[PDB]
Amino acid sequence: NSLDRAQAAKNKGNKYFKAGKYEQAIQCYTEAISLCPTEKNVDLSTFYQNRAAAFEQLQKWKEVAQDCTKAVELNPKYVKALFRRAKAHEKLDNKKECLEDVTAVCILEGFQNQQSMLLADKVLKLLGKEKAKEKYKNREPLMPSPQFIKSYFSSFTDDIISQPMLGYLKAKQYMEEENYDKIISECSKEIDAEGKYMAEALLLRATFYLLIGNANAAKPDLDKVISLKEANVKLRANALIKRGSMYMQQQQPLLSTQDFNMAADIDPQNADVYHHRGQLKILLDQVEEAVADFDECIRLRPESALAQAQKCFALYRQAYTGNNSSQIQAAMKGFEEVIKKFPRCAEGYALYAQALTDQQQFGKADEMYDKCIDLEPDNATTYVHKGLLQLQWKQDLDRGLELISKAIEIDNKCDFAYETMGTIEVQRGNMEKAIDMFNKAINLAKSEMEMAHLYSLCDAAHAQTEVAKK
Amino acid sequence: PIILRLGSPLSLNMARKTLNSLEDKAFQLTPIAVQM
Repeated sequence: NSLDRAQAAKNKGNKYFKAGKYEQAIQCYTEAISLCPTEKNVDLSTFYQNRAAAFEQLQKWKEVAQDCTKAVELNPKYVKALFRRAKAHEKLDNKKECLEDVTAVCILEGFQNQQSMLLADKVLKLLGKEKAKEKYKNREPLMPSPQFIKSYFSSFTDDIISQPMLGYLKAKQYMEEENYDKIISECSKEIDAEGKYMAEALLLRATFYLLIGNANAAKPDLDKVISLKEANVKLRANALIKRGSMYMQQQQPLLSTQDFNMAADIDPQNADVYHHRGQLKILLDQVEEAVADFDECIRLRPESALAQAQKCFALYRQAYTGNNSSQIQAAMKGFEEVIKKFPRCAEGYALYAQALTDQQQFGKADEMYDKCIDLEPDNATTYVHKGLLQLQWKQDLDRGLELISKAIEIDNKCDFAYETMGTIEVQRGNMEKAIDMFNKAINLAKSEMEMAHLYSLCDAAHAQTEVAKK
Repeated sequence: PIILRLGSPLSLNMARKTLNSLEDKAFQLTPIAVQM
C-alpha cells in the first residue's frame, strides 16, 4: 500500500491547504512526491500540481512553473497543469511561454473553455502591440497609389484641400500632377512661413501624413487646425472627421464620436460629416444612428447613388439585427431596386453581395462581385471579396488562393490581400508560408493597430509550431 | 476590436469583420489542432 501512503500525505496537505497553512501543505506534498511509485505518472503529476497550487497562493510564480513543468513531463496532456503554468508565465512576463502553454490548453479543450481563450487572446494582443510599437518607430512610409489617393479624396466634397486650382499653391500643383511625395514638403513651407494658405496646408499635410501611415505626425496638425477658430469651418470640420477616424482607429470610440459631433454642430450642412460618421455607426452596429446619418446624406445629396446604396444597406442591418424575416426580405428587395436605379454603382452591388452572403445566397453574391469586375476591372478588393466568399462558401482553398493572388497582381500594395493569403496558409497547415504572408502585410499596413493585429497572427502561428514539436 | 481601414469603402470595412472570423476558425482548423 505504498501508493496509499502517498495519497495519505496528499490528503493531509489538502487540509493544511484549506487552513491557509501553505508552507506545511508544501511539505506534505513533498512527502507525497517521495512516497509515490515512479510507475504512477498520473498520481505523481497530481502531487506536483497540488504543490504548485500552494506556491501559487504564496505568489511564488517561479516555483509554480517549476512544479507544473515536472507534472507535465509525467502527464503531457494534464490541462490543469498546463493552464496553471500559463498563468505563472504571465506573472513572470514570459509571454511567449504563456502563449505556448495556453495554446496547448485550448487545443486539448477543443476551444470550448472561455477562460483559456481569454488568456490566449489577452497575451496575443500584448505581444502584437509591443512589436507593432517598436516596428512603427523606424518604419519607412510608402506613398499609396494615385488610384487610392483619388478615391480617398473623392469621398469628400467639402474639404477644400482637394479642390482644383482656379508653398500650398505649389503643393496643389504637385497634387494635380500626381507627384505626391513632395506635397508634404511644400505644405511645411506655408506653415513655417505662415502664409494665407496656412490652415489648408496644415490640413493637407496632415492628410498625407495619414496617407503614408504617419498618424503620429498628423495628430499635431489636426489638433492645430481645430484650435484655429478663425479658420474656415470647412477646414475644421474636415480635420475633425479625420481626427475622429484616427480616434476610432486607436480604439477610442468616445473621443471619436465627440469629434464627429463637434464637426456636425459647427458645420450642420456638411454632408461629409454625416457620410463618414454613418459609416462608422454601421461598423459599431449602431444602426438607427447610421440610418439617421445616411438619411441626412440623401437629403443633402438627393442624386447620389452611393447615398441611397448606403441607406439601403443600413435598413438591411436594422432588419438583420431585429430578426424579422418580413423586414429582411423588404430590405433585400430594396437592394434589387437600388441596383436597377443605379446600375453602374459598384458599391451597390458589393453591399448587396454582403447581404446575400449574410443570408446564404453565395451564388448570387458571386454574380454581384462579377458585376463589380465588369464595371471596375482594376479594383483588387473585389477579388479579395470573391476569395473570402470561396472560403465561407465551398472552403475551396485552392480557388480562394488564386483569387486572392489575383488581387495582388492588380495591387501588390494591398495588405488586406496578403493577410487573407496568410489566413488560408494557416488553414492548409503551411505555418511558415503563413508567417511569410503576414510579414509582407506588416510592412504594408497603414496603422499601428493593423500592424499589431498582424503581429498577433504571427505569434499565434509560431506558437502552434512550437506546440507541434511536442 | 474595430480594425478601421483608412480610405476604404464600406463593403471593404465590413470584410474585416469577416476576415477576423475566418482567422479564428483557421487556427482552430489546423493539422496540429485536430491531431492533438
